[PDB]
Amino acid sequence: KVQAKGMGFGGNRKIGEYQFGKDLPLLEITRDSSVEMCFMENTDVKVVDMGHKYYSNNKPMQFTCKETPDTKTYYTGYSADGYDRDNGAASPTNDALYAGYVIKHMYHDWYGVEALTKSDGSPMQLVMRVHYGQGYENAYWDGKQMTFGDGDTMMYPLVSLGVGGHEVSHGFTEQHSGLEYFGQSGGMNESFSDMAAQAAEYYSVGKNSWQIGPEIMKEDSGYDALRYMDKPSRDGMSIDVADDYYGGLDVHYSSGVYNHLFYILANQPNWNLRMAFDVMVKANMDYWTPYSTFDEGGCGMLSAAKDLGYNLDDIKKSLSEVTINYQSCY
Ligand SMILES: CC(C)C[C@@H](C(=O)NO)C(=O)Nc1ccc(Cn2cc(CNS(=O)(=O)CC(C)C)nn2)cc1
Ligand SMILES: [Zn+2]
Repeated sequence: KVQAKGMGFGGNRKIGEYQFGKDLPLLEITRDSSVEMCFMENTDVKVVDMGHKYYSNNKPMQFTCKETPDTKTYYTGYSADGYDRDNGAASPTNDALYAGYVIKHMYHDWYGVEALTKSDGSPMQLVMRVHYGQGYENAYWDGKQMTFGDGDTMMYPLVSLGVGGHEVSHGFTEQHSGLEYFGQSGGMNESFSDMAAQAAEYYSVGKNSWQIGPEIMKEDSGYDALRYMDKPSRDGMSIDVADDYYGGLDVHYSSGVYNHLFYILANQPNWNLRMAFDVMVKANMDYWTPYSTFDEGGCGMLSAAKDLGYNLDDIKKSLSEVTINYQSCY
């Protein structure tokens, strides 16, 4: 009913905990005074507390919010203390509301586009389903929303800026190139989402890890990260070059090709992450097709780089390093 601000915590025991309202911005929430209730929703982002179930009516997480001794600001959580603790994270629900804000703003500030749009053309609200399932060690895009488990023994809750950027960006891809979720195109689809994870981190804080999931891997698990973009094969399953691709290799392992490509391109002399992501975003919007092969995708990057005025010999060197062929790209 009215806009309001939320104060509370985020993070986890591995990367550290922080405060919305001190370290990061206050959260944008809503309040209905007729019932003294606040809702983890704003125009752009809604957080659903799945309550460890697999299905929900998708109503926003709602909590009592009342004035206390000293828009209005309220502490988040069902106990009005800023917390929503689960599996070593301070508040996955606060982190998701903030994650959606950052990803929306990255696409707007860097590209002037909506992260998600409806079929009718209008902006589409980012729906973040948190606390999904029991011990669910994954997160995914389902065609209309983003779903995050709370993890288990190997992972903390899967709500971080990078994971949020990854999942939202599956929707961005679906609504642009439409890269299909199998074969080579599916590896490119997964890769673009890993690229967007890096972009979200760089946009927010000016540094990115070149890894996927280090902030959510439990230290006792023995894995520093889920994926490594500098050398995908460090995870024991992903591939570093297109010559190692085979039919049936899962999209989360064939993503190594474009992940490695993105790392290589962003680290060329005179390049950086932003320029590399500008090429990928433009290719996703204007050139890549739903059944793209890795080679056809490299031709789409060359056309995007030409549009942007970037150096095509730097693109070609990067494609060559991941064994993508471009001899037919004319
Ligand atoms: C940061 C991440 C959470 C992002 C997330 C993603 O990309 N979202 O869009 C991702 O990387 N997921 C993912 C990675 C690998 C596989 C391949 N694989 C593993 C297994 C065995 N485990 S399992 O219990 O069967 C399935 C699990 C996953 C429940 N089988 N196939 C499947 C999913
Ligand atoms: Zn994914």
